Amino acid sequence: LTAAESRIRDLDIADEMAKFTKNQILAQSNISMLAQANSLPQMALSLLG
Amino acid sequence: AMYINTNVPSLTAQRYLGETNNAVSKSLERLSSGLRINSASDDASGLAI
Repeated sequence: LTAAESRIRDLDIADEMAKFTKNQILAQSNISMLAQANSLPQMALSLLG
Repeated sequence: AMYINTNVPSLTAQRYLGETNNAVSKSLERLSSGLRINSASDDASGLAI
């Protein structure tokens, strides 16, 4: 029974670590794209004027 | 021939600028999202699969 119950304790840590790494990598790309999205259009309009 | 209020090249430039801005917006959305299809209109057959 203690073998049976220790099957919903935690996953093999490798996949959790991989998910953590993937999300951490994606966050920085999101940040950079947000920065350039802020920068581009208003400055383009100001160049027009 | 020199006229007044015949700025056709301005209209042409405005049109081309409009299409360029639309393309920039779509590319930024795609790369920020990190997905190919998104929405429901990019591909009509991949969604069900």
